[PDB]
Amino acid sequence: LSEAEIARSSVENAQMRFNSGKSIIVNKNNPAESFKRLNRIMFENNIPGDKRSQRFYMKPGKVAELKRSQRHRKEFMMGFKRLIEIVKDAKRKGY
Amino acid sequence: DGLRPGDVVESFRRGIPQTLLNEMGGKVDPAILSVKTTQRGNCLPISMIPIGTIIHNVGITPVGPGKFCRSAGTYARVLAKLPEKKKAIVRLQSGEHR
Amino acid sequence: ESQLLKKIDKVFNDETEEFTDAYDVTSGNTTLQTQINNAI
Amino acid sequence: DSVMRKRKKKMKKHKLRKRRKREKAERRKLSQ
Amino acid sequence: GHIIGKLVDVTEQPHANNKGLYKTRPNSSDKRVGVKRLYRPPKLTYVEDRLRS
Amino acid sequence: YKPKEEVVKYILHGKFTKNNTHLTFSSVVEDKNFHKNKGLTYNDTMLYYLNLPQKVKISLSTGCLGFRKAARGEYEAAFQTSGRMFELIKEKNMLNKDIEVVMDDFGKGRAAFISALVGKEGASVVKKVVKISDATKLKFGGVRSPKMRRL
Amino acid sequence: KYQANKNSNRNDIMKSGANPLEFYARPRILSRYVTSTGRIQHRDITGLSAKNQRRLSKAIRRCQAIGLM
Amino acid sequence: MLYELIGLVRITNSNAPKLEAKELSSTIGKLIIQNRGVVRDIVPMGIRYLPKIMKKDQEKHFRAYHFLMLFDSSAAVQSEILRTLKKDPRVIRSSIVKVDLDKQLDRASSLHRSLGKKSILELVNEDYQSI
Amino acid sequence: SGKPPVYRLPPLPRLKVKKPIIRQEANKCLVLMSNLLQCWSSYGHMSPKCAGLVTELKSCTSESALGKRNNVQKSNINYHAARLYDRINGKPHD
Amino acid sequence: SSEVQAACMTVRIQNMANHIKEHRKDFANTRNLRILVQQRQAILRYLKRDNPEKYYWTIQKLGLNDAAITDEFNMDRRYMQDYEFFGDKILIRDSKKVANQKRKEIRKQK
RNA sequence: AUAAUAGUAAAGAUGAAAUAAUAAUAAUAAUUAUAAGACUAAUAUAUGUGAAAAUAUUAAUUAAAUAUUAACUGACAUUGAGGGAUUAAAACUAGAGUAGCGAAACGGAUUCGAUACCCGUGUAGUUCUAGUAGUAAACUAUGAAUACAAUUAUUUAUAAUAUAUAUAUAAAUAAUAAAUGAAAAUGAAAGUAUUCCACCUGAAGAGUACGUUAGCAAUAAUGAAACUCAAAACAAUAGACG
Ligand SMILES: [Mg+2]
Ligand SMILES: [Mg+2]
Ligand SMILES: [Mg+2]
Ligand SMILES: [Mg+2]
Ligand SMILES: [Mg+2]
Ligand SMILES: [Mg+2]
Ligand SMILES: [Mg+2]
Ligand SMILES: [Mg+2]
Ligand SMILES: [Mg+2]
Ligand SMILES: [Mg+2]
Ligand SMILES: [Mg+2]
Ligand SMILES: [Mg+2]
Ligand SMILES: [Mg+2]
Ligand SMILES: [Mg+2]
Ligand SMILES: [Mg+2]
Ligand SMILES: [Mg+2]
Ligand SMILES: [Mg+2]
Ligand SMILES: [Mg+2]
Ligand SMILES: [Mg+2]
Ligand SMILES: [Mg+2]
Ligand SMILES: [Mg+2]
Ligand SMILES: [Mg+2]
Ligand SMILES: [Mg+2]
Ligand SMILES: [Mg+2]
Ligand SMILES: [Mg+2]
Repeated sequence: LSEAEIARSSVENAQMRFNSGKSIIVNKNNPAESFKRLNRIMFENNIPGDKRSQRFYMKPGKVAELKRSQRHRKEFMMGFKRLIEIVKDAKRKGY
Repeated sequence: DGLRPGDVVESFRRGIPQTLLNEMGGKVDPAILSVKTTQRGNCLPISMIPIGTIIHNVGITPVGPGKFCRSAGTYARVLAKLPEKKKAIVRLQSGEHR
Repeated sequence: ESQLLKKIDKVFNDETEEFTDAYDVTSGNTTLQTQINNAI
Repeated sequence: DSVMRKRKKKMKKHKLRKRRKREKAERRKLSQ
Repeated sequence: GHIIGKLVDVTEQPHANNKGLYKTRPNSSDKRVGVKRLYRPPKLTYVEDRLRS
Repeated sequence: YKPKEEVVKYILHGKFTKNNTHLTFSSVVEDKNFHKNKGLTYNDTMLYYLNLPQKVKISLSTGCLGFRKAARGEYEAAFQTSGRMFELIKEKNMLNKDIEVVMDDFGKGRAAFISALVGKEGASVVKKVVKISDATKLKFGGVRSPKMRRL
Repeated sequence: KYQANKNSNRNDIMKSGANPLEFYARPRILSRYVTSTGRIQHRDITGLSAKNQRRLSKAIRRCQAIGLM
Repeated sequence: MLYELIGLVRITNSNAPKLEAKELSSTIGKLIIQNRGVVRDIVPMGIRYLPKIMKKDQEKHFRAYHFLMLFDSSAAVQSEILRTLKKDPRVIRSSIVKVDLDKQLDRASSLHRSLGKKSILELVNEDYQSI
Repeated sequence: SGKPPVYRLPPLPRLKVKKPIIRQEANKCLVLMSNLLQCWSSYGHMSPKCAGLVTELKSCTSESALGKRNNVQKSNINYHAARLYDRINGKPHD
Repeated sequence: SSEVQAACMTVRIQNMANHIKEHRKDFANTRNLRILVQQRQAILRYLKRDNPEKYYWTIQKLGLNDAAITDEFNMDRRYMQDYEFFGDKILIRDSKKVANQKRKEIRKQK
């Protein structure tokens, strides 16, 4: 009927309202999968690689050159995957 | 620095004037004192000056005149306020927090 | 000013609906029917 | 040009820079 | 049976178009040359295909 | 009215750099008499709950276990330190309340840490952990990190 | 292997034709195109048109500016 | 120029979240409506939480009452309305944004054109037809 | 509708994979060990049930440590790629 | 027609010259202003070559003379100095030219 | 960086240690409070825009920019010596600021030596306002414009035939035919032609000396001759070497 009493019933809600997206609950039975998926979600955000690159400074020209090199490598690999798929299909079809 | 003939300045050492006192509903309630609290030219007690403001003509005692940072181009910065001890830390142009 | 007071009162009345956008509403036509009415 | 003539020009520019650095006093004296 | 190499002159159409504007001068399309269309292989189409689909 | 503090949760922080490993154990403290007394508004109590005060209990690095100088950034030294934390937690027996494990940058001791945590030594401390997070911190803007290392 | 994500395709209103920049005031709609920490997904993952993606990025960056994200 | 502002008005009175939102809206609407300005639409987005704690006017606010205002005014008037909004401690975050009027004079708020309805006329027509 | 576009490659000297991942199967004599270790950890070292797994290890180890190893094939995807790259690449005529 | 073109870009010139006065630092806009002014010169030179009566009628209506259309104009910093586009000197004469002008200040009895 | 709470004996760097900071408050690490300078994460391709230099945290004011149609005008166009404006980083002149990085300097390292590569402290600089100067591998090492020439694939924009995305036209990119080329290669051009501007005539001397011009200065522009020589240079081929 006053303040600070209804608050205790809402503090938990307030807490999960502010979440960074890194919150993870580990399974009681086995912890291996919890860390394993935490490891994977570290990679999917690339915070390992970017932190590694963040320790030293690189010239704007060099970062642009590196960014272009990586993009081409990714594009080339995807094109190679495509051609590999088509050759596998053609092999199956009898060609 | 920017005072020119035509601008209006006021002093609030006695305290908030009557005009604002009868305008408390539209003056103090919205806390639009900040409009006049941090304005160039007017003089306030350090109690009402927000932390970080650049100030001059700084006194030492409540019933005393300004004594510090009166020379050409001089300024001082208010750092902290201690209501319990009735003292305020005022960074001073020589660089000595007093 | 009168319109401002009335509209603000209507909008901010607790009874008046609010769209918190928590969920996606499942549920145009009236505009097209009105257009066909005023065109035919 | 290639890096051959680029190297040659670099050395000539460097030598000219050093020569003009050493003769700073004489330049100042002659130009008042 | 469409004809390739025919350009409808402005004089040919005196009547207003669908939007009621009379065409009095050739437009950007008429300026351009269409040799490629003459040498392009024709695109064969039959009404029967729509029904078959 | 009268400060009545108490412990609710425990936090274990693991920092792992290229040359050292730092493990810190702290305990979350809060006061329930705080909200019993009036004079505080709604935002006060949420500010208080949202930011839980903490006090450090056990703080050690790999230098505390006989590793000196170069050997402070290797797999084995981190492993022993992680195990040391667990047995310290065990001897302190703070397992009473669950532990939240935050994480920090890699170095080489992260692998040692999670191995000891999931190892048989820590097989009996995992039971008091529910939530795990990573705080490996990054820089959206810039502070002009040092130059290359022309090694 | 051929598992497609056409469920998204039918449910991403962003590719339906709607202007992304309009949705800057609805955090949730953009919330499904940000990763756990808010990083904007690359064009490959989102799969939108170049113009739609660029407008979506502007919308989310703006939405961050007003502070809804 | 048609303008559209997102307001994030602080709520110290948790009992009356609309109260200080009501007062702030009345004040700045007053400022705009005497100032050769027309208010187009005001509608609230509700009591929602800030994504991260923001420390404004000596308070680490966690939640604010988000509300909408669509109005027309001159560039000078709107700039100074923004100035009043920033300086005032009753609002912790604000951001105006214009709406292009070169194609259509009547344009609804972002949250409405996000939906199927595209203009105020559509809103009223739907209201009348459904009721 | 607007699916991601297809990216081709410039003409290449050849199409091949460095170290193709050819299918292979474990001996399962190591798997037998893994199961036996699990039984030892849970039931107890050389526990009765583990004894059955113990005998399985004995059978898989008696003749070879990794048991009989066979079914060691190689992937000929490089052969097919080199065989029909000249046709599948879609290069412009001469 | 040339006169209508000149009048239209005259309005544009006035407006965006006012902008340039307001924003001294912008340089791309200054480039557009110079280009547009030169365009007005070119069309008016044609108008002279075709219909002189309209030429003089329109240039006197806008506020320009035959001089300000035929001569080369480059929006030089000397133009902004002379005609007080901003109010302060931008170019600086060297003591050679300055002293040359100083000496040239004969103040002859005449 | 400062302060507080707890909390220990070590912390920081390196291939490894010391230079600088620890049980003199008592660090390092963790959690909080305050100030400051700088920068801008995915998006992301600098895509794209811009005359170039440049340009991606958000909102606003001003100016410019695209395609189609209608009308208008009437060869009013292209190039452009001289000239004018803008021009990265460094540099200089006043005034604010200086968190982090960091010429120089001083120390610690490796080496026989190390005037360096590695480590510490780190002044100028790096930041904002007003300026000076007008230089770069300022590069697509490729001036602008016009007419034309055979294909393919992917994106972007326009047009209603539609029934609910097939059909034609423009631009960019990528691979080519012909052509060109010393070849590597270019492939709306480095092809077929036309017009205008800038520049080249062996190497070294030398973009040096002298003169002049301009700058606060560092310097920028212009710019020779004497002595010597039968050299000098690019593409590609085959080895040897790493
Ligand atoms: Mg050359
Ligand atoms: Mg000289
Ligand atoms: Mg002398
Ligand atoms: Mg190491
Ligand atoms: Mg012209
Ligand atoms: Mg610390
Ligand atoms: Mg970015
Ligand atoms: Mg481009
Ligand atoms: Mg160009
Ligand atoms: Mg004629
Ligand atoms: Mg020209
Ligand atoms: Mg010239
Ligand atoms: Mg740059
Ligand atoms: Mg200075
Ligand atoms: Mg440093
Ligand atoms: Mg150093
Ligand atoms: Mg200049
Ligand atoms: Mg040059
Ligand atoms: Mg050929
Ligand atoms: Mg030729
Ligand atoms: Mg040639
Ligand atoms: Mg020179
Ligand atoms: Mg000889
Ligand atoms: Mg060669
Ligand atoms: Mg060999």
